[PDB]
Amino acid sequence: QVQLQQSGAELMKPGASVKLSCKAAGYTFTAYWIEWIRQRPGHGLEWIGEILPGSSSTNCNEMFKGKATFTADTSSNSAYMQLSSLTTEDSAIYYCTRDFSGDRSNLYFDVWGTGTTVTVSSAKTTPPSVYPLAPGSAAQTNSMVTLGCLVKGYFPEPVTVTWNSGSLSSGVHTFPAVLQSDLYTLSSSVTVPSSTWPSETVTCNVAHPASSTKVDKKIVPRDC
Amino acid sequence: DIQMTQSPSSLSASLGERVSLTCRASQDIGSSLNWLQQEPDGTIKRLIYATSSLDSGVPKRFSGSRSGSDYSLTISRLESEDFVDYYCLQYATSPYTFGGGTKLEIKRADAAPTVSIFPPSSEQLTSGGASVVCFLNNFYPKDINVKWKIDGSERQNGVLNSWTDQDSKDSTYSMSSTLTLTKDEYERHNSYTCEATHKTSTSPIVKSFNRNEC
Repeated sequence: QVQLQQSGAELMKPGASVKLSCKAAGYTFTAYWIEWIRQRPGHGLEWIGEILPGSSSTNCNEMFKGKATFTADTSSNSAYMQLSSLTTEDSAIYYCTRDFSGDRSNLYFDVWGTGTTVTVSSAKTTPPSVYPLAPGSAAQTNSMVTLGCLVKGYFPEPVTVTWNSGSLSSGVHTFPAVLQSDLYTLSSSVTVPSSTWPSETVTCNVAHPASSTKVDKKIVPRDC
Repeated sequence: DIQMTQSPSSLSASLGERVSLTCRASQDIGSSLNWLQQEPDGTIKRLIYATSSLDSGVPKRFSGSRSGSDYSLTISRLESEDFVDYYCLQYATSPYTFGGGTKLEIKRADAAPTVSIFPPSSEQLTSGGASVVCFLNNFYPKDINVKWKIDGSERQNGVLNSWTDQDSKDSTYSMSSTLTLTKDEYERHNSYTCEATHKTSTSPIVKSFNRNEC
Protein backbone atom coordinates (compact mmCIF):
# COMPACT_ATOMS: atom_id res chain seq x y z
CA GLN A 1 0.00 0.00 0.00
CA VAL A 2 2.26 2.76 -1.34
CA GLN A 3 -0.06 5.75 -1.73
CA LEU A 4 0.24 9.42 -2.56
CA GLN A 5 -2.73 11.42 -1.38
CA GLN A 6 -3.26 14.86 -2.85
CA SER A 7 -5.08 17.79 -1.32
CA GLY A 8 -8.47 18.85 -2.75
CA ALA A 9 -9.48 21.15 -5.60
CA GLU A 10 -8.81 24.86 -5.17
CA LEU A 11 -10.29 28.08 -6.46
CA MET A 12 -8.17 31.16 -5.92
CA LYS A 13 -8.22 34.84 -6.87
CA PRO A 14 -5.68 36.13 -9.38
CA GLY A 15 -2.55 37.16 -7.47
CA ALA A 16 -3.12 34.99 -4.36
CA SER A 17 -0.89 32.10 -3.33
CA VAL A 18 -2.09 28.51 -3.11
CA LYS A 19 -0.33 25.72 -1.21
CA LEU A 20 -0.91 22.13 -2.44
CA SER A 21 -0.11 18.95 -0.53
CA CYS A 22 0.95 15.42 -1.25
CA LYS A 23 0.64 13.03 1.67
CA ALA A 24 2.65 9.80 1.46
CA ALA A 25 1.95 6.48 3.15
CA GLY A 26 3.35 2.93 2.79
CA TYR A 27 7.11 3.62 2.43
CA THR A 28 10.19 5.36 3.88
CA PHE A 29 9.27 9.01 3.22
CA THR A 30 12.86 10.28 3.36
CA ALA A 31 14.06 7.77 0.75
CA TYR A 32 12.15 9.23 -2.24
CA TRP A 33 12.03 12.55 -4.04
CA ILE A 34 8.53 13.98 -4.31
CA GLU A 35 7.97 15.13 -7.89
CA TRP A 36 5.46 17.77 -9.01
CA ILE A 37 3.86 17.82 -12.40
CA ARG A 38 1.51 20.34 -14.14
CA GLN A 39 -1.08 19.69 -16.81
CA ARG A 40 -2.93 22.68 -18.34
CA PRO A 41 -6.41 21.81 -19.75
CA GLY A 42 -6.05 19.85 -22.98
CA HIS A 43 -2.26 20.18 -22.94
CA GLY A 44 0.65 17.89 -22.14
CA LEU A 45 2.37 17.05 -18.85
CA GLU A 46 5.19 19.40 -17.67
CA TRP A 47 7.70 18.93 -14.93
CA ILE A 48 7.67 21.58 -12.21
CA GLY A 49 10.13 20.47 -9.53
CA GLU A 50 11.09 18.14 -6.72
CA ILE A 51 12.09 17.97 -3.07
CA LEU A 52 13.91 15.29 -1.08
CA PRO A 53 12.52 15.35 2.49
CA GLY A 54 13.84 16.22 4.98
CA SER A 55 16.79 17.78 3.24
CA SER A 56 17.55 21.23 1.88
CA SER A 57 17.66 19.57 -1.53
CA THR A 58 15.05 20.88 -4.00
CA ASN A 59 15.15 21.36 -7.77
CA CYS A 60 12.91 23.02 -10.34
CA ASN A 61 12.19 23.78 -13.96
CA GLU A 62 13.43 27.32 -14.67
CA MET A 63 9.99 28.38 -15.98
CA PHE A 64 8.78 28.16 -12.37
CA LYS A 65 11.44 30.31 -10.74
CA GLY A 66 9.68 32.93 -8.57
CA LYS A 67 6.49 30.82 -8.90
CA ALA A 68 6.93 27.47 -7.07
CA THR A 69 8.31 26.77 -3.56
CA PHE A 70 8.68 23.24 -2.30
CA THR A 71 8.68 22.20 1.38
CA ALA A 72 8.26 18.93 3.26
CA ASP A 73 7.35 17.74 6.76
CA THR A 74 8.74 14.34 7.71
CA SER A 75 6.61 14.09 10.85
CA SER A 76 3.30 14.06 8.91
CA ASN A 77 4.78 12.46 5.78
CA SER A 78 3.67 15.53 3.79
CA ALA A 79 5.26 17.54 0.92
CA TYR A 80 3.93 20.89 -0.21
CA MET A 81 4.11 23.07 -3.23
CA GLN A 82 3.25 26.71 -2.97
CA LEU A 83 2.32 28.61 -6.13
CA SER A 84 2.49 32.38 -5.63
CA SER A 85 1.16 35.31 -7.72
CA LEU A 86 -1.56 33.26 -9.40
CA THR A 87 -2.75 34.11 -12.92
CA THR A 88 -5.39 32.45 -15.18
CA GLU A 89 -2.63 30.40 -16.86
CA ASP A 90 -1.86 28.68 -13.52
CA SER A 91 -5.29 26.98 -13.79
CA ALA A 92 -4.33 23.27 -14.22
CA ILE A 93 -4.24 19.84 -12.62
CA TYR A 94 -1.17 19.31 -10.44
CA TYR A 95 0.08 15.74 -9.87
CA CYS A 96 2.66 14.46 -7.47
CA THR A 97 4.71 11.33 -7.95
CA ARG A 98 7.89 9.99 -6.36
CA ASP A 99 11.47 9.22 -7.37
CA PHE A 100 13.75 6.91 -5.28
CA SER A 101 16.95 8.52 -4.02
CA GLY A 102 19.05 5.56 -5.17
CA ASP A 103 20.01 2.89 -7.63
CA ARG A 104 16.80 0.93 -8.49
CA SER A 105 15.15 1.45 -11.91
CA ASN A 106 11.62 0.41 -10.95
CA LEU A 107 11.27 3.03 -8.23
CA TYR A 108 11.46 6.12 -10.55
CA PHE A 109 8.04 7.76 -11.07
CA ASP A 110 6.21 4.55 -10.30
CA VAL A 111 3.26 5.75 -8.24
CA TRP A 112 1.10 8.80 -9.05
CA GLY A 113 -1.27 10.86 -7.06
CA THR A 114 -4.65 11.37 -8.70
CA GLY A 115 -4.19 15.17 -8.99
CA THR A 116 -5.30 18.52 -7.54
CA THR A 117 -7.20 20.96 -9.78
CA VAL A 118 -6.47 24.63 -9.25
CA THR A 119 -8.75 27.22 -10.81
CA VAL A 120 -7.72 30.83 -10.89
CA SER A 121 -10.50 33.35 -11.39
CA SER A 122 -11.90 36.66 -10.12
CA ALA A 123 -15.46 35.41 -10.63
CA LYS A 124 -18.11 35.23 -7.89
CA THR A 125 -20.44 32.25 -7.45
CA THR A 126 -23.25 32.63 -9.97
CA PRO A 127 -26.27 30.46 -10.75
CA PRO A 128 -26.89 29.37 -14.36
CA SER A 129 -29.69 30.76 -16.52
CA VAL A 130 -31.22 27.68 -18.10
CA TYR A 131 -32.83 28.04 -21.61
CA PRO A 132 -34.91 25.57 -23.59
CA LEU A 133 -33.81 24.67 -27.12
CA ALA A 134 -36.93 23.89 -29.15
CA PRO A 135 -36.74 23.49 -32.94
CA GLY A 136 -37.65 26.61 -34.93
CA SER A 137 -40.31 24.54 -36.75
CA ALA A 138 -38.27 22.78 -39.46
CA ALA A 139 -38.83 19.47 -41.30
CA GLN A 140 -38.18 17.80 -37.90
CA THR A 141 -36.28 15.38 -40.21
CA ASN A 142 -38.42 12.24 -40.62
CA SER A 143 -37.22 9.83 -37.93
CA MET A 144 -35.53 11.54 -34.95
CA VAL A 145 -35.97 14.92 -33.25
CA THR A 146 -33.15 16.74 -31.43
CA LEU A 147 -33.84 19.12 -28.54
CA GLY A 148 -31.53 20.75 -26.04
CA CYS A 149 -30.92 23.08 -23.23
CA LEU A 150 -28.45 25.81 -22.94
CA VAL A 151 -27.00 26.41 -19.50
CA LYS A 152 -25.51 29.83 -19.36
CA GLY A 153 -23.39 32.17 -17.26
CA TYR A 154 -22.63 30.08 -14.15
CA PHE A 155 -19.58 29.99 -11.85
CA PRO A 156 -17.84 27.78 -10.69
CA GLU A 157 -17.93 24.38 -12.36
CA PRO A 158 -19.57 21.91 -12.22
CA VAL A 159 -23.22 21.66 -13.23
CA THR A 160 -25.12 18.39 -13.61
CA VAL A 161 -27.51 17.96 -16.58
CA THR A 162 -30.15 15.26 -16.92
CA TRP A 163 -33.12 14.57 -19.18
CA ASN A 164 -36.30 13.36 -17.56
CA SER A 165 -34.56 12.77 -14.18
CA GLY A 166 -32.13 10.25 -15.71
CA SER A 167 -34.65 7.99 -17.43
CA LEU A 168 -33.79 9.37 -20.89
CA SER A 169 -30.01 9.20 -21.29
CA SER A 170 -29.64 7.20 -24.51
CA GLY A 171 -29.70 10.05 -27.06
CA VAL A 172 -27.64 12.51 -25.01
CA HIS A 173 -24.63 14.79 -25.54
CA THR A 174 -23.60 17.14 -22.77
CA PHE A 175 -20.76 19.28 -24.08
CA PRO A 176 -17.76 20.51 -21.99
CA ALA A 177 -18.14 24.02 -20.60
CA VAL A 178 -16.37 27.01 -22.13
CA LEU A 179 -15.66 30.51 -20.72
CA GLN A 180 -17.92 33.23 -22.15
CA SER A 181 -16.72 36.19 -20.10
CA ASP A 182 -15.44 35.00 -16.74
CA LEU A 183 -18.53 32.78 -16.64
CA TYR A 184 -19.21 29.26 -17.89
CA THR A 185 -21.68 28.11 -20.57
CA LEU A 186 -22.57 24.63 -21.72
CA SER A 187 -25.34 22.96 -23.63
CA SER A 188 -26.80 19.51 -23.69
CA SER A 189 -28.75 17.85 -26.50
CA VAL A 190 -31.06 14.85 -26.60
CA THR A 191 -32.23 12.99 -29.69
CA VAL A 192 -35.58 11.18 -29.38
CA PRO A 193 -37.90 9.52 -31.97
CA SER A 194 -40.31 12.16 -33.40
CA SER A 195 -43.25 9.96 -32.27
CA THR A 196 -42.13 10.93 -28.74
CA TRP A 197 -42.33 14.72 -29.11
CA PRO A 198 -44.14 17.19 -28.97
CA SER A 199 -46.50 14.28 -28.17
CA GLU A 200 -45.32 14.50 -24.58
CA THR A 201 -42.86 16.54 -22.48
CA VAL A 202 -39.08 16.51 -22.57
CA THR A 203 -37.46 18.20 -19.58
CA CYS A 204 -33.85 18.97 -18.78
CA ASN A 205 -32.76 18.84 -15.17
CA VAL A 206 -30.01 21.25 -14.28
CA ALA A 207 -28.16 21.32 -10.93
CA HIS A 208 -25.53 23.79 -9.74
CA PRO A 209 -24.72 22.77 -6.15
CA ALA A 210 -22.32 25.64 -5.55
CA SER A 211 -25.22 28.20 -5.86
CA SER A 212 -27.81 25.78 -4.49
CA THR A 213 -29.61 25.86 -7.86
CA LYS A 214 -31.93 23.07 -8.96
CA VAL A 215 -34.03 23.68 -12.12
CA ASP A 216 -36.40 21.89 -14.50
CA LYS A 217 -36.90 23.13 -18.03
CA LYS A 218 -39.55 21.50 -20.12
CA ILE A 219 -38.89 21.79 -23.86
CA VAL A 220 -42.09 23.43 -25.20
CA PRO A 221 -42.86 23.36 -28.99
CA ARG A 222 -42.52 26.80 -30.62
CA ASP A 223 -45.60 26.74 -32.94
CA CYS A 224 -44.16 30.20 -33.85
CA ASP B 1 17.52 20.96 -21.25
CA ILE B 2 17.00 17.58 -22.93
CA GLN B 3 14.13 17.64 -25.45
CA MET B 4 11.82 14.68 -26.07
CA THR B 5 10.17 14.82 -29.49
CA GLN B 6 7.14 12.50 -29.39
CA SER B 7 5.47 11.23 -32.51
CA PRO B 8 2.92 10.77 -33.83
CA SER B 9 0.90 13.43 -31.93
CA SER B 10 -2.29 11.63 -32.97
CA LEU B 11 -3.05 8.25 -34.49
CA SER B 12 -6.15 6.38 -35.54
CA ALA B 13 -6.16 2.57 -35.46
CA SER B 14 -8.66 -0.31 -35.11
CA LEU B 15 -9.07 -2.99 -32.45
CA GLY B 16 -6.46 -5.73 -32.79
CA GLU B 17 -3.94 -3.69 -34.74
CA ARG B 18 -0.33 -3.01 -33.78
CA VAL B 19 0.90 0.56 -33.12
CA SER B 20 4.11 2.18 -32.00
CA LEU B 21 4.94 5.61 -30.69
CA THR B 22 8.36 7.23 -30.78
CA CYS B 23 10.24 9.70 -28.55
CA ARG B 24 13.38 11.20 -30.03
CA ALA B 25 15.79 12.40 -27.33
CA SER B 26 17.83 15.50 -28.32
CA GLN B 27 20.82 14.24 -26.26
CA ASP B 28 21.79 10.83 -24.81
CA ILE B 29 19.46 9.62 -22.04
CA GLY B 30 20.71 6.02 -21.72
CA SER B 31 18.00 3.59 -20.69
CA SER B 32 16.40 6.38 -18.59
CA LEU B 33 12.98 6.62 -20.30
CA ASN B 34 9.54 5.84 -18.85
CA TRP B 35 6.21 5.46 -20.66
CA LEU B 36 3.01 6.61 -19.12
CA GLN B 37 -0.63 6.24 -19.97
CA GLN B 38 -3.31 8.72 -18.96
CA GLU B 39 -7.00 7.86 -18.72
CA PRO B 40 -9.79 10.32 -19.70
CA ASP B 41 -10.59 10.88 -15.99
CA GLY B 42 -6.95 12.04 -15.55
CA THR B 43 -5.40 8.94 -13.88
CA ILE B 44 -1.76 8.59 -14.87
CA LYS B 45 -0.24 5.08 -14.70
CA ARG B 46 3.36 4.03 -15.45
CA LEU B 47 3.55 1.32 -18.16
CA ILE B 48 7.24 0.94 -19.12
CA TYR B 49 10.34 1.86 -17.08
CA ALA B 50 14.04 1.93 -18.03
CA THR B 51 13.10 1.78 -21.75
CA SER B 52 12.06 -1.91 -21.80
CA SER B 53 10.77 -3.27 -18.49
CA LEU B 54 7.07 -3.93 -17.87
CA ASP B 55 5.42 -2.56 -14.70
CA SER B 56 3.68 -5.22 -12.57
CA GLY B 57 0.08 -5.84 -13.57
CA VAL B 58 0.58 -4.14 -16.95
CA PRO B 59 -0.65 -6.41 -19.82
CA LYS B 60 1.96 -8.12 -22.09
CA ARG B 61 0.77 -6.38 -25.28
CA PHE B 62 2.85 -3.38 -24.17
CA SER B 63 6.56 -3.32 -24.80
CA GLY B 64 9.35 -0.73 -25.06
CA SER B 65 12.60 -0.49 -27.01
CA ARG B 66 15.35 1.81 -28.24
CA SER B 67 17.17 2.26 -31.54
CA GLY B 68 19.80 5.00 -31.47
CA SER B 69 18.22 8.23 -30.26
CA ASP B 70 14.73 6.77 -30.93
CA TYR B 71 12.74 5.16 -28.05
CA SER B 72 9.45 3.37 -28.78
CA LEU B 73 6.36 2.01 -27.06
CA THR B 74 4.67 -0.76 -28.99
CA ILE B 75 1.20 -2.16 -28.49
CA SER B 76 1.23 -5.57 -30.24
CA ARG B 77 -2.62 -5.88 -30.44
CA LEU B 78 -4.99 -3.01 -29.52
CA GLU B 79 -7.78 -3.63 -27.01
CA SER B 80 -10.56 -1.06 -26.54
CA GLU B 81 -9.25 0.34 -23.22
CA ASP B 82 -5.91 1.27 -24.85
CA PHE B 83 -7.33 4.20 -26.83
CA VAL B 84 -6.14 6.95 -24.51
CA ASP B 85 -3.09 9.23 -24.17
CA TYR B 86 0.57 8.26 -23.79
CA TYR B 87 3.64 10.22 -22.76
CA CYS B 88 7.29 9.41 -22.51
CA LEU B 89 9.35 10.83 -19.65
CA GLN B 90 13.16 11.19 -19.62
CA TYR B 91 14.67 11.01 -16.12
CA ALA B 92 18.31 10.99 -17.22
CA THR B 93 19.15 14.59 -16.26
CA SER B 94 17.01 17.19 -14.47
CA PRO B 95 15.07 19.19 -15.51
CA TYR B 96 13.02 16.10 -16.30
CA THR B 97 11.00 16.39 -19.46
CA PHE B 98 8.09 14.75 -21.20
CA GLY B 99 7.40 14.26 -24.91
CA GLY B 100 4.34 16.09 -26.10
CA GLY B 101 1.97 13.15 -25.98
CA THR B 102 0.02 10.92 -28.36
CA LYS B 103 -3.76 10.58 -28.37
CA LEU B 104 -4.93 7.20 -29.73
CA GLU B 105 -8.34 7.18 -31.36
CA ILE B 106 -10.45 4.25 -32.67
CA LYS B 107 -10.92 3.96 -36.44
CA ARG B 108 -14.54 3.49 -37.60
CA ALA B 109 -16.81 4.01 -40.64
CA ASP B 110 -17.09 7.62 -41.78
CA ALA B 111 -20.32 9.27 -40.64
CA ALA B 112 -21.92 12.61 -41.56
CA PRO B 113 -22.92 15.00 -38.81
CA THR B 114 -26.57 15.26 -37.75
CA VAL B 115 -26.99 19.06 -37.72
CA SER B 116 -29.62 20.91 -35.71
CA ILE B 117 -30.13 24.66 -35.31
CA PHE B 118 -31.98 26.44 -32.50
CA PRO B 119 -33.37 29.98 -32.18
CA PRO B 120 -32.93 31.91 -28.93
CA SER B 121 -35.57 31.17 -26.27
CA SER B 122 -38.10 33.85 -25.35
CA GLU B 123 -36.82 33.75 -21.73
CA GLN B 124 -33.39 34.54 -23.10
CA LEU B 125 -34.70 37.36 -25.29
CA THR B 126 -36.31 38.98 -22.21
CA SER B 127 -32.84 39.03 -20.55
CA GLY B 128 -31.12 41.15 -23.19
CA GLY B 129 -29.33 38.35 -25.03
CA ALA B 130 -29.77 36.00 -27.96
CA SER B 131 -27.85 32.73 -28.35
CA VAL B 132 -28.21 30.72 -31.50
CA VAL B 133 -27.12 27.13 -31.00
CA CYS B 134 -26.05 24.60 -33.52
CA PHE B 135 -25.44 20.91 -32.71
CA LEU B 136 -23.33 18.80 -34.99
CA ASN B 137 -23.72 15.32 -33.66
CA ASN B 138 -22.22 11.84 -34.15
CA PHE B 139 -19.68 12.42 -36.95
CA TYR B 140 -16.51 10.53 -37.94
CA PRO B 141 -13.70 11.54 -38.55
CA LYS B 142 -13.22 14.31 -36.04
CA ASP B 143 -12.05 17.02 -38.43
CA ILE B 144 -14.96 19.35 -38.97
CA ASN B 145 -15.61 22.96 -39.96
CA VAL B 146 -18.53 25.06 -38.78
CA LYS B 147 -19.52 28.35 -40.33
CA TRP B 148 -22.27 30.71 -39.29
CA LYS B 149 -24.23 32.76 -41.83
CA ILE B 150 -26.36 35.82 -41.12
CA ASP B 151 -28.59 37.18 -43.93
CA GLY B 152 -26.24 35.42 -46.32
CA SER B 153 -23.00 36.82 -44.82
CA GLU B 154 -20.30 34.91 -42.88
CA ARG B 155 -20.15 35.78 -39.14
CA GLN B 156 -17.04 35.15 -37.01
CA ASN B 157 -17.32 37.21 -33.80
CA GLY B 158 -19.31 35.79 -30.88
CA VAL B 159 -18.88 32.12 -31.87
CA LEU B 160 -17.99 29.64 -29.12
CA ASN B 161 -17.35 26.01 -29.86
CA SER B 162 -17.19 22.92 -27.71
CA TRP B 163 -16.24 19.36 -28.62
CA THR B 164 -16.93 16.04 -26.94
CA ASP B 165 -14.31 13.33 -26.66
CA GLN B 166 -14.68 10.19 -28.82
CA ASP B 167 -17.83 8.42 -27.63
CA SER B 168 -17.14 5.01 -26.05
CA LYS B 169 -20.26 3.29 -27.51
CA ASP B 170 -20.19 4.32 -31.22
CA SER B 171 -16.78 6.05 -31.55
CA THR B 172 -18.20 9.22 -33.12
CA TYR B 173 -17.55 12.88 -32.18
CA SER B 174 -20.13 15.57 -31.43
CA MET B 175 -19.80 19.34 -31.42
CA SER B 176 -21.86 22.33 -30.31
CA SER B 177 -21.42 25.82 -31.68
CA THR B 178 -23.05 28.80 -30.09
CA LEU B 179 -23.42 32.28 -31.58
CA THR B 180 -24.15 34.92 -28.97
CA LEU B 181 -25.60 38.37 -29.74
CA THR B 182 -27.40 41.18 -27.96
CA LYS B 183 -31.21 41.10 -28.37
CA ASP B 184 -31.02 44.14 -30.69
CA GLU B 185 -28.29 42.90 -33.02
CA TYR B 186 -30.27 39.60 -33.33
CA GLU B 187 -33.52 41.38 -34.27
CA ARG B 188 -31.71 43.50 -36.88
CA HIS B 189 -31.47 40.34 -38.96
CA ASN B 190 -33.48 37.63 -40.51
CA SER B 191 -31.97 34.29 -41.62
CA TYR B 192 -29.53 32.31 -39.45
CA THR B 193 -27.63 29.37 -40.81
CA CYS B 194 -25.01 26.99 -39.48
CA GLU B 195 -22.95 25.20 -42.12
CA ALA B 196 -20.87 22.08 -41.48
CA THR B 197 -18.09 20.97 -43.78
CA HIS B 198 -16.99 17.33 -43.43
CA LYS B 199 -15.20 14.67 -45.47
CA THR B 200 -18.36 12.54 -45.83
CA SER B 201 -20.03 14.89 -48.32
CA THR B 202 -18.55 17.16 -50.94
CA SER B 203 -21.09 19.90 -50.17
CA PRO B 204 -21.86 21.38 -46.72
CA ILE B 205 -24.77 20.33 -44.50
CA VAL B 206 -26.76 23.53 -43.90
CA LYS B 207 -29.45 24.31 -41.32
CA SER B 208 -31.25 27.58 -41.20
CA PHE B 209 -34.17 29.34 -39.76
CA ASN B 210 -35.80 32.71 -40.28
CA ARG B 211 -36.86 34.69 -37.22
CA ASN B 212 -39.55 36.65 -39.10
CA GLU B 213 -41.01 33.20 -39.85
CA CYS B 214 -43.05 33.34 -36.61
